[PDB]
Amino acid sequence: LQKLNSWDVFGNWFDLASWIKYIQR
Amino acid sequence: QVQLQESGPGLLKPSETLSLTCEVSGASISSSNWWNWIRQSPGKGLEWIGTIGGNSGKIASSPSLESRVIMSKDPSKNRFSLKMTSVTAADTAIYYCTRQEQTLFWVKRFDVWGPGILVSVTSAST
Amino acid sequence: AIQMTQSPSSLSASVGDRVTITCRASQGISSYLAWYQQRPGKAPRPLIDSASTLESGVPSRFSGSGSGTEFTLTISSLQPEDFAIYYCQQYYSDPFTFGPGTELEIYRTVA
Repeated sequence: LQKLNSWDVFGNWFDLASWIKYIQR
Repeated sequence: QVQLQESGPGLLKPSETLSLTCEVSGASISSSNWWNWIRQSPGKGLEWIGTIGGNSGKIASSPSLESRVIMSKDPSKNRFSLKMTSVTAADTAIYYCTRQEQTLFWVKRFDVWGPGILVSVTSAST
Repeated sequence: AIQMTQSPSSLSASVGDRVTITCRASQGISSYLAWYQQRPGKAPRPLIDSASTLESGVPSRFSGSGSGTEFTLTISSLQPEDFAIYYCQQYYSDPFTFGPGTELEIYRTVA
């Protein structure tokens, strides 16, 4: 099944949400 | 020196919903950390329930409680929270908030714990 | 999930004895194994991580070893304050699982 993997953890090095908001502005 | 402090009410009614919040006092919620909640009952034992990533916001729970557990994080107030529904009294336990540092590709131990919060589900006093 | 087991669930010794808890896992979880000490009342305290690397503030007498299925926590000389409950926990994969716990007490007891 779909579990917590290293791609997820490696992704936790970046805060994409905050900067996607910078884009929506 | 990261310091975790649980909050929320320890007075609950059966088949309902509790809400706990962990104030972080050493690092930003929106960091390369993983904010976890841990459950400890004498018979049910020390059980991991949930986690959320400070940056990615990716959420993960225990197969048993994923169906009735919810994770959240408020960086503006530098806290993270969890809320479990259908609160059978068997869930009555101590709830700690912990965190995991991480390497490039995986998590680490629970290096820091909160004091623990005693939330009981019953219509009586203690 | 990953079945985490621990032996013995109970054990009694006295100051000066080399005691050893053992921790077993369903699968080969490499070195992703940590040990916590919980003196009842307060919250768990991490002692070992990566199976054989001890946290800050951990006395040197404590030791860990293992790299796969079965690991060992090893106190090289018991102390008045080591009489706590010891949990082993894997973080190799989720759901993250703990062991049953291992009790450690003193002598001269009503039994």
